[PDB]
Amino acid sequence: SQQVDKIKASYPLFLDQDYKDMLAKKRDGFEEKYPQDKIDEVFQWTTTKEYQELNFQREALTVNPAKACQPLGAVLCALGFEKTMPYVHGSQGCVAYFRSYFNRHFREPVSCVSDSMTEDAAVFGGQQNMKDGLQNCKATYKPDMIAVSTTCMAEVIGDDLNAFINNSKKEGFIPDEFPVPFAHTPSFVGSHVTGWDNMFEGIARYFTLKSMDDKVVGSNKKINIVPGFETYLGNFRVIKRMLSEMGVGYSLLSDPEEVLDTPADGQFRMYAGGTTQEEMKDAPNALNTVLLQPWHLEKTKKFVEGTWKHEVPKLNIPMGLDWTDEFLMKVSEISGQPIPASLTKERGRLVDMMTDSHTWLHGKRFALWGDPDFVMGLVKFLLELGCEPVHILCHNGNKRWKKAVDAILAASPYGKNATVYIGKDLWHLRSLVFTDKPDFMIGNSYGKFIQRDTLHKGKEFEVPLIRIGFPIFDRHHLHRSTTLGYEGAMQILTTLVNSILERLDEETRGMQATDYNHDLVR
Amino acid sequence: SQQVDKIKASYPLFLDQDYKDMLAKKRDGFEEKYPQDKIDEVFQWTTTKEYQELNFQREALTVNPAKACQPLGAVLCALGFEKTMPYVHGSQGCVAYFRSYFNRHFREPVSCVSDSMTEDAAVFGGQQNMKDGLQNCKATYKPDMIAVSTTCMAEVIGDDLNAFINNSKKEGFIPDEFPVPFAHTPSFVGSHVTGWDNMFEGIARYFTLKSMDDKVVGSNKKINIVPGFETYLGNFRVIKRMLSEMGVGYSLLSDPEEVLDTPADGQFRMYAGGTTQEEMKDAPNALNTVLLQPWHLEKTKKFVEGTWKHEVPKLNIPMGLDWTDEFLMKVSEISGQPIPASLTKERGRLVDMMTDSHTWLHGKRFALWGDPDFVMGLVKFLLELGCEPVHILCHNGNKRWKKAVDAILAASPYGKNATVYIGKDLWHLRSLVFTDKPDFMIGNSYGKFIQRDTLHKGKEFEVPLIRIGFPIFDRHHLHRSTTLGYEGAMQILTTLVNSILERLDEETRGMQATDYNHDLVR
Amino acid sequence: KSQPGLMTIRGCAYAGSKGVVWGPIKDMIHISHGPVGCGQYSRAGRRNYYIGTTGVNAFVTMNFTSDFQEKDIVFGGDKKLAKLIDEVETLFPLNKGISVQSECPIGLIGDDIESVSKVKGAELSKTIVPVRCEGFRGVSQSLGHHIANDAVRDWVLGKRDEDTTFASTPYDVAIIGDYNIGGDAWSSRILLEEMGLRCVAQWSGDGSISEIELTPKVKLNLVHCYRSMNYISRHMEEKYGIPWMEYNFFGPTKTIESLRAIAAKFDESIQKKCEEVIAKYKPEWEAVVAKYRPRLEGKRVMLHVIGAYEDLGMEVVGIKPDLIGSEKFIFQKMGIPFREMHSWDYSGPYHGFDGFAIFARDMDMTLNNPCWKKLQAPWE
Amino acid sequence: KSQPGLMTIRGCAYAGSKGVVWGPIKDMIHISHGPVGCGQYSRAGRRNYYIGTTGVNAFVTMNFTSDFQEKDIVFGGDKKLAKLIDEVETLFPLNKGISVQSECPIGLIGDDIESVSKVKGAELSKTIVPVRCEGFRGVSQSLGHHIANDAVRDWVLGKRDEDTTFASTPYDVAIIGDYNIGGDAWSSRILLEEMGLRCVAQWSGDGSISEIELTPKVKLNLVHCYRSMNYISRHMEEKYGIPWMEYNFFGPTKTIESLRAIAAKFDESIQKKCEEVIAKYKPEWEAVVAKYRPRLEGKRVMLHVIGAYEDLGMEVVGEEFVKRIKPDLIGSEKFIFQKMGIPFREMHSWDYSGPYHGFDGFAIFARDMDMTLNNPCWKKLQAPWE
Ligand code: ICS
Ligand code: ICS
Ligand code: CLF
Ligand code: CLF
Ligand SMILES: [Fe+3]
Ligand SMILES: [Fe+3]
Repeated sequence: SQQVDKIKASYPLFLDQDYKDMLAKKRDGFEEKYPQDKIDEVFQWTTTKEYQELNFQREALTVNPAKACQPLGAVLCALGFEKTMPYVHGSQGCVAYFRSYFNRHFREPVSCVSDSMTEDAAVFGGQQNMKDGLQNCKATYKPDMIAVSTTCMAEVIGDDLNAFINNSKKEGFIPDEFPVPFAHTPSFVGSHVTGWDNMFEGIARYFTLKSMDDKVVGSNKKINIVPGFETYLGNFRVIKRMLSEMGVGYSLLSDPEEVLDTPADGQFRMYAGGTTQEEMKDAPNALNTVLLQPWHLEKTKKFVEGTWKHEVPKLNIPMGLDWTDEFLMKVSEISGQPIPASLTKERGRLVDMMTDSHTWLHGKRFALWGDPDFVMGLVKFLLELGCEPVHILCHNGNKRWKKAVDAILAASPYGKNATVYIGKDLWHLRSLVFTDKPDFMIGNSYGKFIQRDTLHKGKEFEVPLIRIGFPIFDRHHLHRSTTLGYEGAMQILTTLVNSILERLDEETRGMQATDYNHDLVR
Repeated sequence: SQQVDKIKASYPLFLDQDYKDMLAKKRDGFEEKYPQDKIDEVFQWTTTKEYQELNFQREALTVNPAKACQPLGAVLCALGFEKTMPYVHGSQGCVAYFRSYFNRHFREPVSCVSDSMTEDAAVFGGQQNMKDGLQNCKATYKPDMIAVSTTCMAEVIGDDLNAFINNSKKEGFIPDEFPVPFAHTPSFVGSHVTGWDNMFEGIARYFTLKSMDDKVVGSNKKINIVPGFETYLGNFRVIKRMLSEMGVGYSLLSDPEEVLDTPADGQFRMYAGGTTQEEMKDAPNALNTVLLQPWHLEKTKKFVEGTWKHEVPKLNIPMGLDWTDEFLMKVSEISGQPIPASLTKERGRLVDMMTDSHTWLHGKRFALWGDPDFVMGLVKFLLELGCEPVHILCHNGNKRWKKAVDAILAASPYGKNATVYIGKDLWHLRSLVFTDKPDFMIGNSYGKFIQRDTLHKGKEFEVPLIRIGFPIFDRHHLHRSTTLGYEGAMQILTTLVNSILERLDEETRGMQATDYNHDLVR
Repeated sequence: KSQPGLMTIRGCAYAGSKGVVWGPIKDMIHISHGPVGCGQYSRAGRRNYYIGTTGVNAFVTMNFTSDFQEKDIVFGGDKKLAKLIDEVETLFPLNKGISVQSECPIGLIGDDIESVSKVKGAELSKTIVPVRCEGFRGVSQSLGHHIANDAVRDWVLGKRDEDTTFASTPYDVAIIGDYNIGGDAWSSRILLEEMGLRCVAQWSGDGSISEIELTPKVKLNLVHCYRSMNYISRHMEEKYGIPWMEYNFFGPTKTIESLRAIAAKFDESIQKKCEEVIAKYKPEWEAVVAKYRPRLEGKRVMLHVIGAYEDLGMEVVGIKPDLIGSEKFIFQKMGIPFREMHSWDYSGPYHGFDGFAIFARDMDMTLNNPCWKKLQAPWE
Repeated sequence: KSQPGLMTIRGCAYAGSKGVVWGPIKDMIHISHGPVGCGQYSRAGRRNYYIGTTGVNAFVTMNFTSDFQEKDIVFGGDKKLAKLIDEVETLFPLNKGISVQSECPIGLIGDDIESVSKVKGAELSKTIVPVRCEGFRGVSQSLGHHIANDAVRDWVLGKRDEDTTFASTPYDVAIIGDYNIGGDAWSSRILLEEMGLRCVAQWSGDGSISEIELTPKVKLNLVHCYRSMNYISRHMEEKYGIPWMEYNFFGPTKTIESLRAIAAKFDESIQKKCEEVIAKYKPEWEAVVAKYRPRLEGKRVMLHVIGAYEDLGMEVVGEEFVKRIKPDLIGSEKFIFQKMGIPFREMHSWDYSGPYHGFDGFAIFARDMDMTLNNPCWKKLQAPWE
């Protein structure tokens, strides 16, 4: 059933007549499938308002969540430090999943170990696991620091990370001076971003809490930048580039951009770049600390304000036009460096692109989802473009964040038909895009299944997905993109307007039917 | 009829039943249209091999050319110099078209003037037009230099540019010292790229020919870069960035990146940036001159080798992996600067992306078109990715260029099924993609019509267009992209692989039909 | 008439003839006779909407050219033109006519396109229209309009003078000089059809050669663009005794006035149907006004065009303009939106009741967009 | 047991049970009982191909979870599980059964999913299968396979023990343990159907609960993955007297040998049809070999799987080991090897392609091997100036 000259993979191989007949025989004979008319009825029902009411009355069932668990964020945070091995105290399956998830998004090796807690540890605890794991990890992978997080098993059993690490040090499993920062990252609290926050706070505390006597605020003439959970390499790069352009001394704490973007030159590099231990130890001497994603860096903020005594500025994520302007102005104020002509020109070029594309962007309706800071930044930028967000979904959002986003929407005439949903999953969003159809979705790869569903209702009901966020599995190298700053705004704007124009081209490609509007010039 | 809450534009307004009935009445009553079966038959015939044979026998008729006329390239070249007003000696219609074409591609204001030669000038020549035009242009727009090209009218009537400009200077219309370089740019010879070459050679000659006595090769420790006709701002930017990163002194010549990318800050800037007159005058003192697009810089190369005595290196366009390597190695050799670690890492990152995406890229069949250097670079990169270019079309190419591309194809196992076409237009290409269907087309916006045609034959016969080249009218801000160097190779690779993946997602989006292959992970 | 060496977007005679008058005729093939530039820059450049199968029975968005080389300039292009016509016949058998639009060199090298057109037309029994539209003629597209109209009159308009087989009705009208920008002519035509009239001919926009040939059989000539088609209208008024009048469908007020004026030239049944159409469309444009006038009332547009603006509460001036209506990128850089009454760049239709909604939405979108309020950096 | 702290890739019992065994079943809803992580990371992560209307009558690529919070950990999740089952019934009425795959906390907080499953199954007349596949159990996915197989045996397999309404034929086989990666099972099934057999049951890949229930009615059990389904296979041999055998459809040689071995378990008609099928496909796989063996002959792969590589003329050779043995394909930590400049592909098309099994899959396998091994990307690791 294959021609050697034109070999077909699963698609469209299984569309061949013999495969079709075989599948029909299987279904009719043994699958006891519901009749196609019944399936059609149920699908149509799932697209209705009544189904939406039933869906939104869910309190125990979650379908297609838009969030992950804390240790994933802890691993991502740990990977941003120099020669640091992420270490998850708990069961091995968790680490396998974390590594696979990050490999699929970044298409890079991702280093993480587990101490393989099994049923033996379920009763006696995981102290022996911690000792052996720390010893083996240090001996094998030679990290400069081991950052310890936890899986849900360790948290439920109640493993005392501090005591276990101290006992490992006391009994000679690891050197006493070897840095082993830790954080409790319970998967049943918050989400992956919470794990990032907890891990970062643990590392900062480890390196700074007991040596605050000799620290003077602003003595190193630098600004600390805490990116938070970030899966776009361009975001790290653009923040560094913008701060270098202004001549502002900075320390990007948890920089994983080098380790997640190693070159292919015939050598495997376990470690690359990252925030050095010296930078963390000297961090309290900075002028101030800026949190790029404040809505999931609350614990970090508490630590930095309470211990380092940094007057952390009240900044939104530097996304879109106004918030990037505010970020640059605040950096200017803190550092005393004027905003250079290059950044002013880049801003003007972003405004130029907005002016060029506003006719296509204006009034477009979007359903979006993702993490709180990312989502609110995207909403703000969409409002700046004259677009109308309708369905704003943040599964791991909270009431305070929702209040903030509602305030943002109320300030704009383009936020009138917008509602914010927290604690809702992608099945809720599927219902929403069926009942109140937007023009497009903005979200991660899981939204593709929603688009598929919408297309099944009809071509006129299809809601195309625009892939911005985490994770993106079905496209290549989008992790290299930027979403922050003027450059990120330009990239997002280009993606949006060209998605609109691409969709219009598809809808107007029909010869002698719709091609009267198949304009060469758009 | 319109509903105020969901106002429909032409599409889909005209799909309403009343409009359909009206159009049907118009067609049936008054248009004397051929029957639909006859139209279908003729279309199907146009999609056949016999039609292709008749199409390729064309000797007098050109349909849908893939090239423009010389003065367009002359204008683009002139726009790359500091405070320079492109001036086309001839009819005003030409300048209107040139400005519109560039406005639509770049979405920016484009400065160009005409001296409005009319029937009187058609009889007596355009000397008075030249005097008045030069005077008015200088008085009104206050340029530092006026670069003069010609429309076909001036070329046919045989206006002597040199004599006319000298008489304008002699008779006091312009100051004697005011720089007025000129070039004859006949629209009936070559193409727009030829116009670029002619204009650049004219400006270089004007600024350097009579002052070669005191010039010493390599006395300024710089390399001249001549980009040629370039419509991607990213290409200028990336060449400058790579040379600066390498610590290589360079002078970009005809740099129009600033003027084509002015910020929107409430003021109109007629001029911005550009190659200064001092840079042009000092160009013979450079170590060497590198031509980025040698296949349309023949006249410039002759002048630079013959007059400046620069040993212009044999470099291909720095596109893809191998040719970027060769370009960087040659620059290193000329300047004595080692290739820095940053460029090596960028190369390794490109190779990493290639390795990550090769499974999707390998064996894909492409029809492509555009300018000679761009096309050969794209072919080389496709061969490096394991893709097979099948239909290589260059309307403004020549036999020598074709020989070069055939040699490149013969060096690669992925060039086995490739044919190079010169002097063929997009109607020829339409026939080719019908008879020997590739997976994708790579070309400018005019290919969208070909895609439309292929879709009319059937969804299985549709050949999607990937918009790389000039001009791009139906998408926004693609002119900001990069095609040169490692950065351009990364951008092109990402575009190609994600186009493939988007198409696959489209063809596997059918619920319970093809969605078995609608994989989350690709 | 135009000062040499000044910037202007003013077009040539070829743009006025090929781009405006001849090019929108869907079932004819238009050859840009000369070098490659003009046809390429003009290809699909104007949004003259049509219905057809492009490349089979319709050819509007295609660029047909002789692609003159140096040998064509030196030795003339008449033999090339004859061979090209043969090739066109072979490869596009469903074309219903050919126009030859002269570019600049055609007028200067002494090519005789008229003789080639006559010979090939007689040989192939096809209408071949030679247009002497060389860009250097005149000062603007206006002479191009005139030349194109003269070509229409001389080669196409009189083709059915001796034919009496067309069944005529007293409500026969032709829409002339509507180029169907974004479907503007269609949005006009439906209203005329709803009024009881029969639009026998509509050109150039979505125009066929048969409709041009049938134009002398109508009772009234409704001219949208008087500047470009007054020549042909006057010719038809003299030769055939067909009255012509201008109609303005820009905004509800102008549309209503024009519909009433047109209906007044027919019997009482047409006037009654006109009143019915106005009544039917009143709530729609009233709703459009109710939605968009509060967003646009008091805004100043600087300058057919005026009607929709006053219908939306806008103020027209001839400044401190919110909008410029009479080169767009210069004003955009200066921070002022630029928009013509026709929706040339990306939108439409704007004419008629259906077009009024689109026009109002576009005005609100452009004038109230936040992009215009972000020109000043907060630190400057 | 894995050495603590050594960066292995082994999964857990939940991955073995939910990801491998239960998850591919299409007409059942599988609840990842516990915190959100496991279901999210495992969602649509395995290419176990199926035919159905996702979200209506099929649920494979969806992630159903109880999304445990702190309150659920402290006070237990049995009430939440019952409410979740009710909500599943309301919103997905065409589901034909529910599995409850326990994550780690379920086994540590003393939740009794068995009681909830029994009560709700009795109430709703639905098969609810409690699987105690908590990730910390055992040392690898293998115990997860065992637990999932035991759940199959205890809750689904015996459902039609007293039922005799299924019309049986002497040529009844069940495809056990084929997860239909890239349609591999389908590529296998078409051959078995062409041989005269009817595949009554095929699970878990493209599997339905009814097919599992019908499995005890077949004459032969053809097991693909022995490791993951040997428990259930031996159970059905012991209880229902159904013989079972392993089949290998990787490459023409293994496919032909397996087809002949399977046909040898039936009468003369099946053997004749087997010969006909082999004869029919011979020119196709011969053409594939003729095209691709010259491009792959002599290439060395490191480490069932062997057959196709040898059919393509490749040699299986099985840190400084890689530099010493100098393999072309690792063929056995994908991105690590890829960074070292060595391709890594398995015998199943896990990532993006396939099928690889059967005659149709052999063509795809050969093309992919040639594509990856001979790609110029592998020859560009060294900068020309380095
Ligand atoms: S023909 Fe004329 S410049 Fe009357 S040359 Fe020009 S499609 Fe203008 S103001 Mo382009 S006299 Fe038409 C015109 Fe008006 S091309 Fe169109 S918009 S109504
Ligand atoms: S079940 Fe097993 S690890 Fe036998 S857990 Fe694993 S789909 Fe592997 S070597 Mo992934 S014992 Fe299957 C397997 Fe083999 S998931 Fe697949 S490829 S044939
Ligand atoms: S005023 Fe008008 S557009 Fe100008 S040439 Fe003359 S008819 Fe044509 Fe043509 S090829 Fe290029 S664009 Fe000219 S220089 Fe000649
Ligand atoms: S070994 Fe396996 S995958 Fe690990 S938890 Fe246990 S069943 Fe599950 Fe789950 S939510 Fe995140 S990923 Fe874990 S820490 Fe818990
Ligand atoms: Fe990678
Ligand atoms: Fe612009």
